Amino acid sequence: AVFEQNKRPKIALVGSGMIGGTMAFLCSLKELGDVVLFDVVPNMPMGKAMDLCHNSSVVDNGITVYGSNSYECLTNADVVIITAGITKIPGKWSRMDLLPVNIKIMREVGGAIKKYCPNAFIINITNPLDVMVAAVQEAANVPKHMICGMAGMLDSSRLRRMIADCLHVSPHDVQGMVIGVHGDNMLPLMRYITINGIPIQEFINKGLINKEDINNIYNKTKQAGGDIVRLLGQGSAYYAPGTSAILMAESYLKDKKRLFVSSCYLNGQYNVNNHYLGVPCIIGGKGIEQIIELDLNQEEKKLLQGSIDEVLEMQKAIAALDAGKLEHHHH
Amino acid sequence: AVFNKRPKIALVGSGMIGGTMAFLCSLKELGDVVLFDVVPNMPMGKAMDLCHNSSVVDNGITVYGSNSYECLTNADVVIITAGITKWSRMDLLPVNIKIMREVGGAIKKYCPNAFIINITNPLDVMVAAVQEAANVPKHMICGMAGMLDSSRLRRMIADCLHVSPHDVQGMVIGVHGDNMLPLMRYITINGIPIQEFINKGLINKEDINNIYNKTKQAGGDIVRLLGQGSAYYAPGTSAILMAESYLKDKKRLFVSSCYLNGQYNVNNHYLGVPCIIGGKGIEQIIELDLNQEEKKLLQGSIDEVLEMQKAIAALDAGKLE
Ligand SMILES: NC(=O)C1=CN([C@@H]2O[C@H](COP(=O)(O)OP(=O)(O)OC[C@H]3O[C@@H](n4cnc5c(N)ncnc54)[C@H](O)[C@@H]3O)[C@@H](O)[C@H]2O)C=CC1
Ligand SMILES: OC[C@H]1O[C@H](O)[C@H](O)[C@@H](O)[C@@H]1O
Ligand SMILES: OC[C@H]1O[C@H](O)[C@H](O)[C@@H](O)[C@@H]1O
Repeated sequence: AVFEQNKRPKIALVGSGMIGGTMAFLCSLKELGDVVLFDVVPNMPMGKAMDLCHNSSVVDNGITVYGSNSYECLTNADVVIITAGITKIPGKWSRMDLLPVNIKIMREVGGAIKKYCPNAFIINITNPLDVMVAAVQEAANVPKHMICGMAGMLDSSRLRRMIADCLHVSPHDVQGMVIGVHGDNMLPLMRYITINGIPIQEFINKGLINKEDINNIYNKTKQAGGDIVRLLGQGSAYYAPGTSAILMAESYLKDKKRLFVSSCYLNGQYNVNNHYLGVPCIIGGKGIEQIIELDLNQEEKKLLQGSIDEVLEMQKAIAALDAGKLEHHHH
Repeated sequence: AVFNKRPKIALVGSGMIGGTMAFLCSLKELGDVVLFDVVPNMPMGKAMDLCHNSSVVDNGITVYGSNSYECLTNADVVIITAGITKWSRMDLLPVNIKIMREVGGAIKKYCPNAFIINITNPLDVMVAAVQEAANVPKHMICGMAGMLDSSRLRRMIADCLHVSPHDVQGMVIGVHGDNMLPLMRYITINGIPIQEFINKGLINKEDINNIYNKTKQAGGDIVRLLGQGSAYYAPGTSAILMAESYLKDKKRLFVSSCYLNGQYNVNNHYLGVPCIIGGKGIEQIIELDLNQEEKKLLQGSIDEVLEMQKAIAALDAGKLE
């Protein structure tokens, strides 16, 4: 137990790499709560925590960030945000080349949650997002409404930024959603884009944006993650992903009831049967408080089935792995 | 050029500290940002991520990435983190001075009215190189280190006394290095001298001496724990708060490396000293009434500045050219 007892929320970051550090920085700056940076790399999270305790002093608050290499640091966590995983193959892009490895990490993490903080609200980030969140849930056995995956907020923010830059309006007033799988089949819902509730079609008809811009933004949204990977040279995005996850955690901690496209457990909704998918939901002090079911048209249902199939395809790969079908002995 | 009403902040160097400061500009809505670096592509990747971040937090702050010094055009503030870094590696200083003079030349050409903050050590050497090539007023350029060191001192006193860091005043002056001087006599708790807390038994002199040493050892402690790299969160935020004080004419007091013309018995060199940063740059340099022991300790930093200037001149004059 690292969290010294006090009034503040206790935020446990399982994974202290690029995104974990970003999120700890945000907690310090926002005075959101005390933080533990947990990692398997020895001492590295203690170095970042020390830097971030200094940062709190820079901005005149006493938020404490702890570093830990022990799962027992999860004791009394109110929120757990997971970025744990192996993210590069030794010797040398897809959100799936390391699934066999990271599925096992997700199950150690889930078991740690079950043991040390079974009542926490859990946000997963580790890719492939929609099946990794399920792996955590099964190992942790937390209620379905107390766990989700961060992806839609990030994908939606990229759609919204591009519309905003095109129209010269604040992103504050661009409503936009990307649903489905956090992957190649992600579905930017171009029909549901609004400018302060005004359908984007009205702006199309006025000549403020044209159908070519719309089509390019649809494509660029799906490509944004890979575009960032290519430019960075090493690793993937971490600023916008960390802030997206932290806003979701803040909505839970302060009962804001804000709406986030998040990977949620569905049984019935969206033609999804007992697995996760990026859909609009409401996050408040009771966890996932509402799942909103859009009135998608036939074309959109067709596109969304591409996302659902991508998730199902991944479930079967995981079934095969767990069943031992993909390996054999020397003999 | 890459840059309206918003302030424009140029970040020369797009490593972790540079990205941290760009992130702060997005979160605080402080101004539009350009991440400059000599590496291709990487600053554009970070800028793309940060443009998405602005939208995550519902604002339109724009971060650009560039490999051309022309991106400094119309910058209101320039924060420099460029340079090559690692016994003694003074052999790297000539190339870093070359880099600094390239930046200063770009400043002279593209944003001569900017307020300039340098983070790359040794600050007296590197700040001067920029200033001389840029030909900017001495009150419009400084180095960041004192704010970082002081924030570390303040944090440790705060943790010991169980009071908010908001209410711990503390300063670390001199040269950022093994001769930095935490002024333990000037520590106050909302203006109350720390000695009153010593006499009352709330903190003892063993605690004080330990904190004096830990403040000097903090940067290396972090390096040792990280394995890779060094601190960048508190350093980045320290620099941005100095830039914000200039941009909003806040007149906040920071220990910064300022050009001295006789204060602290220093002439024509930069040293970490308390100063006031406002809309006119370095508006005031505060001269502390240091006692005898403190001036003696401060002399270690002053000797370090002067010894380093001599060594640099020796290396340059030894070049076959
Ligand atoms: N929309 C989304 O969901 C997005 C997801 N991501 C994903 O987030 C994940 C993390 O990204 P980064 O932070 O950049 O990677 P990173 O490699 O910087 O950090 C991952 C950390 O997890 C640690 N780790 C490994 N096993 C662990 C365990 N059992 N417990 C705790 N920590 C453990 C590693 O030591 C490493 O420090 C990746 O899978 C990445 O693909 C990235 C961007 C967006
Ligand atoms: O991007 C071009 C088109 O692609 C998809 O089919 C979307 O449903 C449509 O709204 C979009 O305009
Ligand atoms: O500033 C003078 C300092 O000298 C030494 O470091 C002592 O440990 C410290 O207590 C004293 O204040």
